[PDB]
Amino acid sequence: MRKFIIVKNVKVDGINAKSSDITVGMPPATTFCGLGETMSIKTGIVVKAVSYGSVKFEVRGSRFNTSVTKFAWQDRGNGGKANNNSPIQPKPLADGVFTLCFEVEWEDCAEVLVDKVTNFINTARIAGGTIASFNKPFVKVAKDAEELASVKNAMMPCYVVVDCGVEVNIFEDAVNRKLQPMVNGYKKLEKIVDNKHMRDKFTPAYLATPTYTMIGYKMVSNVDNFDQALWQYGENTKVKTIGGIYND
Amino acid sequence: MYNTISITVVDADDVGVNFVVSKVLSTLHNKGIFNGEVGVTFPRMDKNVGDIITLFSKTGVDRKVLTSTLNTLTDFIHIGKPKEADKVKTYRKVDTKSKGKLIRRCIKRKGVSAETAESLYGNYKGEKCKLPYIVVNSKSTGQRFSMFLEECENSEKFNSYGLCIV
Amino acid sequence: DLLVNEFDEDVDVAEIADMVAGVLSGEGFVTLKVEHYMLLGEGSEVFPSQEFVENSKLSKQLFDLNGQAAMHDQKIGNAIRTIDTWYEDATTPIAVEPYGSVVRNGVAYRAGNKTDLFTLMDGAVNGKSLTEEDQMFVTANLIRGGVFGGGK
Amino acid sequence: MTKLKAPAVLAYSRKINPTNALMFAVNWSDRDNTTAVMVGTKTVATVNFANLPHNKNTLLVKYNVKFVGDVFKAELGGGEYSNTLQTALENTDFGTLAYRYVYNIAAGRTLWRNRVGAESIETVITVNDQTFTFSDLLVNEFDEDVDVAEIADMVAGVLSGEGFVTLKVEHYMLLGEGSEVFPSQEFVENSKLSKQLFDLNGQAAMHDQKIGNAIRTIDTWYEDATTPIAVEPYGSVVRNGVAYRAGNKTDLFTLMDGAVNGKSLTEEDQMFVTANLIRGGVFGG
RNA sequence: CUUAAAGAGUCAACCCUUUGCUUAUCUUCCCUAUUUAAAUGUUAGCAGCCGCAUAGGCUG
Repeated sequence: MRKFIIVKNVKVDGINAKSSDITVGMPPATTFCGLGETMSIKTGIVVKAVSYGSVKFEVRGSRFNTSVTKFAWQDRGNGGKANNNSPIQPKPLADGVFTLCFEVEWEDCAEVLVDKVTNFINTARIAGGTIASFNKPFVKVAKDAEELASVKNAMMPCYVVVDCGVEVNIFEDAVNRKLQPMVNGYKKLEKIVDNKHMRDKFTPAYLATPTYTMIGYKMVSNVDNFDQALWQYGENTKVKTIGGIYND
Repeated sequence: MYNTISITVVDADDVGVNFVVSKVLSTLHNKGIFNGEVGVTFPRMDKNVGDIITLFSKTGVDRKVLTSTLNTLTDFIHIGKPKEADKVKTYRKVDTKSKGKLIRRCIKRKGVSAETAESLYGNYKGEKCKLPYIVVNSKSTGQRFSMFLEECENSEKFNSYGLCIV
Repeated sequence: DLLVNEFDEDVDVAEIADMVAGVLSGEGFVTLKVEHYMLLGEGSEVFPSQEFVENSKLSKQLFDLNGQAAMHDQKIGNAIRTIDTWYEDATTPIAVEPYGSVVRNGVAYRAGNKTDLFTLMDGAVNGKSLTEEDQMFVTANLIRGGVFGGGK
Repeated sequence: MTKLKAPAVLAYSRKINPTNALMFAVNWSDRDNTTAVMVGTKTVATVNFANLPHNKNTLLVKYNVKFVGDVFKAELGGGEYSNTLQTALENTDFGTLAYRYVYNIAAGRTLWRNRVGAESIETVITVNDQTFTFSDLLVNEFDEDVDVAEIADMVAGVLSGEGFVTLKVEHYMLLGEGSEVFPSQEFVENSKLSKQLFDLNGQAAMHDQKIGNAIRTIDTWYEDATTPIAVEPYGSVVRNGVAYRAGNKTDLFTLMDGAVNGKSLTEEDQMFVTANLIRGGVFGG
C-alpha cells in the first residue's frame, strides 16, 4: 500500500552547516536524500522518498557571522610549523533537532523494520553531525489521502520543507518573494580523468557546481498534500518533491 | 466430576453487564449459597469477568432455589439447565491493602509509635499495586473492595466465592 | 574524586574499558551516558565553551543552545583523547596529535625528532618494528580520525 | 422546476419535555412519610455517594413529563420543505409512538440503575385528574396493558394535533435499608480528581435528558434490529461505539429528503422520522 | 552511499557624576444568541486477622 517510518526528535550536534559557498544553515534536501540512500545501501530496505523537518536549529556564532572551527595540523611536511596555530579555512558548524519520515517498501512485520532502522541510525551522521539521541522509530501506513494526513500529522511538531520553484533567479526571488535558497542538485562542469585520488577507482567522476531552488518552511499540518513535502532523487541529477511545486 | 449450572446475563446494556454480574454474585453470597460446597467460575472471562457465571458442586446445584433467590434480578438473567463436565477453571481473590492500613497495624501491633515510626515503614509505598479482573461488592463491615480474580488450580475447598487452603 | 594526570588503577574504569576495547578492537559500537556533578558553591562561575567568532558586539561569547550554557562536542573530544604520555621528555598526557601539537602554548612535542605520526606510519608500513606505545600512538591517531595529506 | 433541498437552519423543538427527577426515601407501607435523599460528600485523596437512610427501605423517584403537539411546525425551518414533509408524514402511526413512550414511562425504564435489584416496583401516574397504577411491569418488551393504552390515547391525541398534556409520575422501588441509589453523574476531568453527583439544593436527582433518553427508547426498526434503542438521526449508541443507522440509507436525513422529493415511506420509516421530529434538533446544513 | 572524511578560542577587567515631564479634555447612537443532548470509563480502590511483617495466606 504505502508504508512510512518516522523518527522524531533527532538531536544532532556538529552539523556541517555550509551547503554551498552562498548558503549556510539548514542542511539541504540533497543531504537527507543521501542519508536515505545510505540507509538503503546499508540495510537493503528500499527508500522511496524522505521528508524532514526542523524542530530546533542554531548555527554556531553570532547573528551575522558564523563560528570558526580551530583547525588542527594534519598534513606531512609541517613539523617545522606545528608549534603555531594551524592556518584556517571556514567551516561553519551548527546544532539542531529534526524529525524524519522515510517512505519505504516493506512487506514484513514492523518490529523487524524498526530494529534494522535503529541499528543503521546508530552508525550514521546527519550532514556530518554526531547523532546524540532519537526517539523510537514507529511505522505508519496510508491507503487514501485521508490516512496520508494522519502520517503527516504524526511528525508533529516540526517545520518541513516545500519546493516553490524559481521565478527569476535565487537573489531576485529571495528579495521579492521573501523565500530561502536551497541546494537542490548539481550541474556537471567537467569529467575527471583519473580516479587516483577519488573515493572509487571506477565510478564516473565530475567536477560540479550546485543548482538551487527556492524553498519554504511550513508546519507539516498546514501542508495539505503531503507528497509536496516528500523529497527524492530524480531527473537531471537534481532532487525534488513527489507533489511538485508547492501551491496546494 | 462436578455439577455445573450457568447464569448468563442478557439484555442489561441499559445498566451494563458487569454491574449486573456483580449484583448477581453479591445476591448469591449475601444470603444462602456458597455454603463451602459451591464455588464460582466464569467461562467467558477476559477482562472484568464476563457474560457467564457458572456454579459448580459435587452435590448437585439446586436449580429451583436459584430461580427464587435471584428473583430480584430475574429479568436480566437466563439460568441454564444443569449440564455436566469434569474440569473447571477455579479462581481465588487477591488482596492488596493500602499503606495507611499497613501503618495502623504496625502502630497498634508490630511494635512502633508516633510519626517517626510511620516514616520508618512508610519509606516506599506500593509504588504501583495495579491489579486485574474486578468484581465489586460492598461487604458486611461497610466498605467497597474491588475483588480480584486470579486463576488457581483446584483447591477443592472454597469459602464464599473462591478457593482456599488445607 | 579521581587523579586526572595519573591513570591510576580502578576496577570500574577497567570494567568499562573492557567493552570499549572490545568495540575498538573489532566492530560495533558502545555509548556511555555521562553525568558530572561538581560542588562549587552557590553562585559560582561556570565555564561554557567560548565561541570563535568575528562579533563586534561581544568581547567574549559563550557557546549556547537556545540560551543554555554548553560545551562544544569537539572540546570534550580534545579532552578525552588526551592520553599521549609517550613523547620524548614526557611529563603530562597530551592530546593525540600527529605532531604532538599543543598550539595553546606554542610548542610541538613531536616535531622533527623521528617520532611524528608520519615517520612512524611510514616505518610501520615499510617493514620496520614498532614499540607497544608507538603502536598505541599511531592507532590512537587513527581513532582520532583525520585527513592526512601530502605524498605522491 | 425540479429539486428541493432543506433550509440551512431547519430545526425542531423538543416535544417530550420531562422535568428533573427528585429522589426520596419512604417505607413500602408508609408512602406518606417522605424524606429527601441527600447527596453524600466524603473524602479520598473526594467523590460523591447517595444512599437510602438506615430506617427506610423504598426509593421514590418523582418527576413529570409534558407532551406538546404541533410536532411538524418547525422552530426555524422555512415553509415549503417542512410543510411538504408534514404532508408526507400525516399518515404516521401515532398510536404506536404514544404507546411506546407512555410504556417506557410506566415500565420504569427511566429509573436505569435504580430498578436493578428491586423486590417490587410500582409506578403511579396522574393525568387529567385520573390516577393509574402499574406494578412490576416488564421493561424489555412492550407488553399489553389497558391503562398504558388509555393514557397513550390522550398522548397520541396531543402529538397528532395541538395542545399539551402532563403526566405526573412517581416511582416506588423496594430496595432495602441503606441501599445505594443512583443519581445522574456529573463531569469528571481526570480519573483521580473529584467525582460528583447531580443534586438540587443538596437532594439527589437525575438529569431531565437522561429520563428523556429513556422515554425516547422506542426505535426497533433499525436493520438487524433487537432491543429498542433511543431515537437518534443516525441511531447512535455511543456506549456501544456504533451507529445502527449509519451509512446504510436508513438515517433520518436520507428518509426526510426522500419523503420531500417524491419517494415513499414505510410505516416504520414514518414513525422513525416523526419520532425524530418529536426529539428535536437541527436537521440542516 | 549525507559540500563525505578532520579540528580546544583562551587569559584579564570599577561604567561613573547630575536631573521637575508640564497645561487641557463629553467616547456617542442601535441590538433576539439560538436547536439538541445518557458521562461514560463498573465506578476501581479498600477496611480487619495471621504473620517477622515491602514471604505468603485468610475474613463479609
